[PDB]
Amino acid sequence: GPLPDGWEQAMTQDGEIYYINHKNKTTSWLDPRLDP
Amino acid sequence: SPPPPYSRYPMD
Repeated sequence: GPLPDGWEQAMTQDGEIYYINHKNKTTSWLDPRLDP
Repeated sequence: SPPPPYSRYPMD
């Protein structure tokens, strides 16, 4: 869905999507806003 | 797996 805008979902060729958080400088695979 | 370092994008 629409992310908090700190992180962007990029697709790695291994077949996994990862969020690069430019604000917290941290990686997390899946959409955290879909958590609720 | 732990997500790759945000420093750069994995090409694999």
